[PDB]
Amino acid sequence: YTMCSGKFSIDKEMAETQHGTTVVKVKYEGAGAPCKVPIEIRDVNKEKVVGRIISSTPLAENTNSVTNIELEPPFGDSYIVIGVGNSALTLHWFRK
Amino acid sequence: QVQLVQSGAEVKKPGASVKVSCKAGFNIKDVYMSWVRQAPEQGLEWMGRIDPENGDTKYDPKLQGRVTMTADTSTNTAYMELRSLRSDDTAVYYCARGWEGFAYWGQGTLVTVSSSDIVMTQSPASLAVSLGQRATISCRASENVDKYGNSFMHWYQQKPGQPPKLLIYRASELQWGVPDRFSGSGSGTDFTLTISSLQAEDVAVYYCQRSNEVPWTFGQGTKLEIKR
Repeated sequence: YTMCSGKFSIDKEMAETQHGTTVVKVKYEGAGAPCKVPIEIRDVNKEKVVGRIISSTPLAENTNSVTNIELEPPFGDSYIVIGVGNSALTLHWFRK
Repeated sequence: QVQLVQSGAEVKKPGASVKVSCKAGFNIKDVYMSWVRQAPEQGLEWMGRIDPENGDTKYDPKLQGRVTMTADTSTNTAYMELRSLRSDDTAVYYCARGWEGFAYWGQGTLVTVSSSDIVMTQSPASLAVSLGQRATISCRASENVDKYGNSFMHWYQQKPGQPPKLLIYRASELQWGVPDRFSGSGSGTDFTLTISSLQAEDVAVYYCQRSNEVPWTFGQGTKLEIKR
């Protein structure tokens, strides 16, 4: 498969799974499915790529289905970025 | 291609209860299923939303106690039960899906009965502009509508006897297929929808909507018309 070109959207309020992880449920809005979801976590400084993405190689099968992505965010403020470019969705998350 | 099919239009006596079904072509477990009512010639009123994964139901305070929203994740069907019906409740009952705007809607079910709190302010109530000319509709929320660093403000178009159409979501993001001439700006509390060049297709009612925290209140609507 290949990286996904288009935009994404969040389908549900992010939930804490409390094995230490957080799940993000996202929908693919552009074209080129199936494809890989371009996702990365960012620091409080909003530039360096910290943390880790649990779900091994998340896949957007189609434009209707929701991709479930588990991840390990650092305590406090973190920025989750889904997709590429300026229509990259950016989620300011806070871990307690 | 449409993913929501609703039950047939029911006629009920005052004081009765009604149950509307909504069958989805996708897995409702990973989704926010909402119900929206629309009285004849009045605006859109959000009723509530269910998370079918955990059955979590949040309702609108207007209807609180009268509505019961359920979901069967096995049959990917969502339900809505409304009790102690008044002639008042005669409306079209829409079944919808999504968080950053309701991208997916049902055909509607006409129910005919016969024998934190936020204020969303849409301006104007109606307006006429000439073809090809620029048109602007505004929405002002009483509180903040940001969440996760994004403004959860959406815009809908609704032509008569038709379900609404999500146009703009996440304040500025344009839904797939929507013409270039449509645009959304704004932040914090003031947002605006703008049609750079008015086309005859655009004559419709427009609704703005918040979705960051419940209720997912709609604006009162803006009837857009042609001059001359």
